[PDB]
Amino acid sequence: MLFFSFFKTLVDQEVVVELKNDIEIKGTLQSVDQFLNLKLDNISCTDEKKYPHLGSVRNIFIRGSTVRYVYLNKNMVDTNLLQDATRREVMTERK
Amino acid sequence: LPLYLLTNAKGQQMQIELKNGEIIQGILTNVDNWMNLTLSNVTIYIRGTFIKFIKLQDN
Amino acid sequence: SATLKDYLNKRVVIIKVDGECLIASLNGFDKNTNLFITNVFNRKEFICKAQLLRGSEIALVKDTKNKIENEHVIWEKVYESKT
Amino acid sequence: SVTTEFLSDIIGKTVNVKLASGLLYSGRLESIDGFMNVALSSATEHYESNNNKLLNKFNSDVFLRGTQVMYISEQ
Amino acid sequence: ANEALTRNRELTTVLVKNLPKSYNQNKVYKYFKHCGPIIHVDVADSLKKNFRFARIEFARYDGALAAITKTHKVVGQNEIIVSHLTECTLWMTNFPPSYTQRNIRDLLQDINVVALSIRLPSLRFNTSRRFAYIDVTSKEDARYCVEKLNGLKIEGYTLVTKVSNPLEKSKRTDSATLEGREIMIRNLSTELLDENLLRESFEGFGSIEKINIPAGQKEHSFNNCCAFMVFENKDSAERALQMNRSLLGNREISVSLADKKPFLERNEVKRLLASRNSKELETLICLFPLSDKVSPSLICQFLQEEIHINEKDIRKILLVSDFNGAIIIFRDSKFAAKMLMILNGSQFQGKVIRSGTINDMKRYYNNQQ
Amino acid sequence: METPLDLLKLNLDERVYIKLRGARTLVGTLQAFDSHCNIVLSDAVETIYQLNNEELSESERRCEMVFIRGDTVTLISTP
Amino acid sequence: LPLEVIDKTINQKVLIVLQSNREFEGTLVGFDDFVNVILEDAVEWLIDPEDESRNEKVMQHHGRMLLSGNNIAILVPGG
Amino acid sequence: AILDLAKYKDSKIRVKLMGGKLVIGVLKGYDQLMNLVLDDTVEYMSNARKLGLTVIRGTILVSLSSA
RNA sequence: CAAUUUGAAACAAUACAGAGAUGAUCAGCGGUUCCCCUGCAUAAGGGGAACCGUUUUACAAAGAGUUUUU
Ligand SMILES: [K+]
Ligand SMILES: [K+]
Ligand SMILES: [Mg+2]
Ligand SMILES: [Mg+2]
Ligand SMILES: [Mn+2]
Repeated sequence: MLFFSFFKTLVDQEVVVELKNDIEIKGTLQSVDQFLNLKLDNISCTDEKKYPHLGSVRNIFIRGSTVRYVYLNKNMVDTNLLQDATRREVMTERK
Repeated sequence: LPLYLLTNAKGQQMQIELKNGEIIQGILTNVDNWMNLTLSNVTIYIRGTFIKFIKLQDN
Repeated sequence: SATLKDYLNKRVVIIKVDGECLIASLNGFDKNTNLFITNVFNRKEFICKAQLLRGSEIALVKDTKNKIENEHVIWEKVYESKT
Repeated sequence: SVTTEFLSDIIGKTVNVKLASGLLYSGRLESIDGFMNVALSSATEHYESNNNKLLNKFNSDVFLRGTQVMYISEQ
Repeated sequence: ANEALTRNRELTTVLVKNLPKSYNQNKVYKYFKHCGPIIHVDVADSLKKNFRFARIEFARYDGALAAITKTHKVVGQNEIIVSHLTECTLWMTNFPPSYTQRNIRDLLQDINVVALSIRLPSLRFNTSRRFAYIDVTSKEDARYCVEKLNGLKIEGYTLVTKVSNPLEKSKRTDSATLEGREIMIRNLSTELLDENLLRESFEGFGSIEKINIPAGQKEHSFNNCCAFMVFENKDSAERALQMNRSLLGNREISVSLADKKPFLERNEVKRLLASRNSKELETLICLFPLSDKVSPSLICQFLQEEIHINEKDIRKILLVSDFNGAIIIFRDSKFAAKMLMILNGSQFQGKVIRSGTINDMKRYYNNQQ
Repeated sequence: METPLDLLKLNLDERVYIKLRGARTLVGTLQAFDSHCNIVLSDAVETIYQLNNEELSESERRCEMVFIRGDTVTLISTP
Repeated sequence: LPLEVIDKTINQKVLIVLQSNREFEGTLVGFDDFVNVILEDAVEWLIDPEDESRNEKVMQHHGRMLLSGNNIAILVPGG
Repeated sequence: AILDLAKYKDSKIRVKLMGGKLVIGVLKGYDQLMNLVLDDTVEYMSNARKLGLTVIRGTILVSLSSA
């Protein structure tokens, strides 16, 4: 697909994942699959690291369906390639 | 291993909780590839998508 | 690919979609994240030794739903606020 | 096909599209696909009925997720 | 069977000369389909566009017989001529790797020969195959094509053009391996990697035609070296297999019949398709669907000229025709990921192609069935 | 320019407005999307509408580049 | 057979009950493989679980509607 | 399939549905996709209404047992 | 036992005879299923898709345990 390829280009970059349950986890993208499950290494929470449920966990797997946002930096993306790729995918968009 | 752990454990006493919280106990007869669950000795055919989780008994 | 191999037979922290935790050891898993774990307990009493958790209910190895007092009231309030 | 022939013969007509949440969109059906994704021009947004409080008036095309579409009917 | 199926093509193919300018494949079909079931129709303009030719390949010999009774009948105001296509087919090889059917057609246009049909081979079982059969309109024209094109140097390749006759085929320069006469000797030490020693150690098995030692093995002080040895006859290579697991000096060597390239490349693909690894898999992408007639060079030219990829960024290109696709192996996973994105939906040979992982390629194939 | 998704590719690089589950809206420059309506927005601005008792709060976030999972997206239009 | 019954209901009145407390009564025009249903001049009801008298008529539709079979729980021929 | 509905083809069954609704009625027929034809159907909501002859879509069925 | 990484180098001129291509290279033998065509909704024939049994493997070294678009 498309975003699978997008994230595979962002592997080894530091991202912040905000989840549907509102937890935000800053970490390093280590792997991704066709469902956009993410394996983040060396995670650390943002702002409210108040959840001793996490931060001590080395690497987490994230179920793609629980992600709400994945924040990135503009330095990390070729927006020409992203828009162009979308248009090419879009021709192919009735699945 | 989950699915084959259920079909090859064809006969054990198990404790299914359904998504509405509605709990169910019994002995299982057959498991589908979708994890449909046919049971008897009940507190029934259960659609797999309607399972929350299953507490098991043996090992 | 992001598989749960590296996490097999190891103690794990599970966050469920309802927003409840479980500490466990994951013996097996499928491509639908159905967690076959042993020695489960709440993040703090052991619930069972040996259970199948359904992938639909795994959030991460509040709740994920964002239902609200139907929201439409909030949207009309927002509409009239911009009017 | 009877369903796709129906979609074929409402392209361009004014319709009501109710989502699973019960939100209701009225406007001109610019486009619809096999997954019931919808684009509407001159779309109004109400909850349940056009007779209820106005939530949004849109001045360009609005896009709707086919997975959330409950019905589309002629207005 | 090399006279059987040749007598069948000759037997069931007809040439129609002098069809009206307005006659297309559909009208030719409509005119001749009463003669018998037709497998294929090609129509081509004459050199000066005043009339058209047709090649009609009939399902059965009865179709050619019925078709020939239409010779000298009138279509429009054109007196047509219908004949068995015979002694009118060329075989061509060693054209440039990126020549296509259109390119070959332009070669004959350049020496003013109308081409009715250009038939290229399937690369399913051998990715390197490169030759063509061309049916032209007269034996005179075929002899002229040979006269002008046999020996022509084009874009660095000296073309081979023959009047097609499979019975006269040449021995390939690699025929020794095809014939089972080449052994591969493995796990020699550098001390032992010496043609004289190898002739002395193996010539008892039979007359040795040639020894090839891949270069760079002594110079890089390899632990294990390999060598290839060609025997004059297959029996000699077979007996030379005795040396397997035997000692030569202080090295236990392995000796086996040399494998051929298509076998080796296909097992490499099988390894790739069955892989559950990830360092190798994350550096490759798939392109699909592709015709089984498209060779890897043709795909490489597409990557360089349209997509502007540097030649040294491409590690390897392998066909996977069982899924109508090809694998492109790049040098790292980030470039591969970006290429996956850049290539998807691009146009190749006038058709849109997709990129994806192997599973994307497989899914696309299953979904089309 | 045919399915509604295709029409949406006509809005690429233009300012868009997205209504999200959870009384939330976004505005940003549309960089990408797929058929699940997952979207990448650049120069985004999130706005969360909340109920303080009598209700009316409006908090805001800003971000350079943001992936948005399609299943939270309820509608897309222009600002 | 369920589908033979549904086929035999085309051009008759039908009551379509959803997963939620909502139903549409109308003339059945047609349906597809995924049991998406085409209804004619449909009444849309919200249904009160306790008292069928304090049910709420949500809208009177005119013309034809496509009702997605995602949510169709129960089909009652005749309404 | 896994649950043979034929044994239930002339007795009253109880069928739970995805959105919370509970339904009780006599099983008249079914298909491989577990669509059902039920007669004398009563529909309970989460409170009973009588509906008579009905067709339940197999896709929204969540549990089945004898009545 | 398998999977992975390696010792390690695949030479010999690229090509060098059509789906007329092939080494289980995409096989053979034995059996099962499904689809399509013609056909009387027969029979019988044919040509497009999976599957199971089996037949097969230079060496060494390491190392090795209907849920996801709410
Ligand atoms: K070629
Ligand atoms: K076999
Ligand atoms: Mg090597
Ligand atoms: Mg028959
Ligand atoms: Mn070579």
